[PDB]
Amino acid sequence: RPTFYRQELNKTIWEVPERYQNLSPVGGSVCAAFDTKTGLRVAVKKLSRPFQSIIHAKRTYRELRLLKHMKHENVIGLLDVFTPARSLEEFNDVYLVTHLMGADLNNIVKCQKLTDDHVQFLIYQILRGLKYIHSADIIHRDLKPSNLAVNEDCELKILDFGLTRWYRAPEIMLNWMHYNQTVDIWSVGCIMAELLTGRTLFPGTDHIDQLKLILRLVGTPGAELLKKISSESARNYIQSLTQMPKMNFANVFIGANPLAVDLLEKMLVLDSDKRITAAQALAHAYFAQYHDPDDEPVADPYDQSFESRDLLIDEWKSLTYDEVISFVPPP
Ligand SMILES: O=C(NCc1ccccn1)c1ccc(Oc2ccccc2)cc1
Ligand SMILES: CCCCCCCCO[C@H]1O[C@@H](CO)[C@@H](O)[C@H](O)[C@@H]1O
Repeated sequence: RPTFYRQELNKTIWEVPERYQNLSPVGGSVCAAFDTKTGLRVAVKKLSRPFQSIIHAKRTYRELRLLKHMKHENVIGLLDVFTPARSLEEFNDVYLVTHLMGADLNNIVKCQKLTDDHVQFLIYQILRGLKYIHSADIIHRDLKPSNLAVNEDCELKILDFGLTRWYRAPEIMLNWMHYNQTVDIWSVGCIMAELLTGRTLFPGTDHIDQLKLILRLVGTPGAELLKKISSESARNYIQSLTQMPKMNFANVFIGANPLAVDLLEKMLVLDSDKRITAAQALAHAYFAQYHDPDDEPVADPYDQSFESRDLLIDEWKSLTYDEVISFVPPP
């Protein structure tokens, strides 16, 4: 056990090892810090109320398990995980540490008007990280520019997976019974469109508005999609929405690389069964200059059987404690 010093960052008490100096809030709570062990800037996240409820306890365990499993260049991974506690009894706080990239994609789009090459590299990396995430049978579920950290060389890492409404898949704007991994592809589509235009694709004011804007672009469900709607009332709620014809993306994203438009058409399909997968997208001609089938790795099997179980708070906290102790830092 290293030396743990205390500090106060905005009404919040922070107890971390001495290797972590210069804590600075960046906004659980997160603080930027200097790792005197590597000389690099890191992001330290202190979970709020880790074990306040069963749901909170399970979520804490979930996040720790996820982060400990992710080992990919384009996915946030764990540099360290610690707790001031010295035993299971005092165990009450969880701190996670990872690379601090510099900025998020949201900030990059604000100022800089990205070139086609930029959007190729950026989207390529997101898909490369996604292929890895999806290979572990994990769904991000909330991909958006603020969840994408980028460094000075525009290298990217995906944050907060497996845990605005502008990038959410239409099926997840409805409580459609069990969605697949392509909900993440829909999000990538929305992100790509925005990196290309500099404008939000579907900037809905609220829930209803969001769906209306999506339908104006991709049109109302065709016959083939309708045939798969098991719910009768949901089937009418669809047709009750103004009939919208599918827009030709070429006429929407004027001046964009034709291959970019083609890819967007394959990601922004209303029917999730017809959406391009991450692996397929990586082989699309749009990424010819970045694609390397021998350098787009997949993950080791991820045991997530814990998701189906209902345990007591102390049980979830004990399991979380076990994961903290069993942690082996990167090379
Ligand atoms: O680089 C990040 N964002 C880009 C960024 C914003 C401001 C200054 C420097 N870098 C970042 C990394 C980790 C974060 O939270 C954590 C997630 C998992 C584990 C530990 C922290 C939050 C932001
Ligand atoms: C109705 C218009 C807005 C919602 C369109 C959602 C289209 C979803 O598309 C798909 O979703 C998956 C289930 O989640 C598939 O299994 C379904 O069969 C369906 O094809």
